[PDB]
Amino acid sequence: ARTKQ
Amino acid sequence: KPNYALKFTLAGHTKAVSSVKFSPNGEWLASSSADKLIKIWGAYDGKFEKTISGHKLGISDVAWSSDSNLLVSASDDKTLKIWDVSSGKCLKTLKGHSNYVFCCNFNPQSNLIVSGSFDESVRIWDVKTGKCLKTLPAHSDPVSAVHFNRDGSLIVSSSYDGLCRIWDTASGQCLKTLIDDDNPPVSFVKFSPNGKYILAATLDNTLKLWDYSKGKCLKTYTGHKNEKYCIFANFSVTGGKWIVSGSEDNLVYIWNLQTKEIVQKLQGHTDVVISTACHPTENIIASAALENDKTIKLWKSDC
Repeated sequence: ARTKQ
Repeated sequence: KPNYALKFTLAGHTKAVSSVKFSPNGEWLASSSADKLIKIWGAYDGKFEKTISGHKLGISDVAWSSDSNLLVSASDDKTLKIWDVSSGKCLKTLKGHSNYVFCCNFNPQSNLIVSGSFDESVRIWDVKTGKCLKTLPAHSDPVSAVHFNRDGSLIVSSSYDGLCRIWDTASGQCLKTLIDDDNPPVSFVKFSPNGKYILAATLDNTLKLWDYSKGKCLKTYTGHKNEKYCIFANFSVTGGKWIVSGSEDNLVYIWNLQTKEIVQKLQGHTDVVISTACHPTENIIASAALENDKTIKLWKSDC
């Protein structure tokens, strides 16, 4: 999800 | 310059918050999180309202229908879900993407949903039936954002492939590809409230305002940190005309739209600020932060 990477 | 001051801190999500959005009628804030939940909060008082549950994996985005009655959310479970906010019911589960769904929005009318995915496509869905109407082979890398213009006739999308594209809603044709002198991942895009411009974030610490019609970059906003995460950006329109964005140094940045100067930095979060939203009638900013923080903050300015 957006909250990683 | 504005004078945003912290008014409320909203605790409840159990993992990183991914997106916050104010309802069009100004009553509510919706939040989504890696914790698989959507939460509703009073926009003015920050008071927790309810939790809406059902996705099987984390949620990257949530968006309101224009009548403030529905939400759509995008999840790593590869679905979108359409929710009746008042009842908390999942009305439809939108199946069709082959990989994580990252971003979503209703058209201003609110009869269509657009979605973007790690599967490199953009899909357009009928809200009433929950059926996919069109699949656009939009990009060659994950799609980070999707947004309809003011009358719904166009979609703008952005991707890690370095491109912003503008699509005809009705035909699905690619009408324009926008890229500046370098090719960093495009991490966010949206049309301006008047529909003339596109605001695009790229992962080289830069926001840009483009004239869609002319295909020209008109303004650059710099000073913040953004190399890693797909951070939202906003047009603040209730008082002074600002650009607002989270940043990877845990601050909210606010720039003067016209002059491009930084006019304020909001300190308080303890991790990256991934999302911000601006209230439709009051000078209120909501901000949300990642895993080490887990809170949402409401800030208010006199102008």
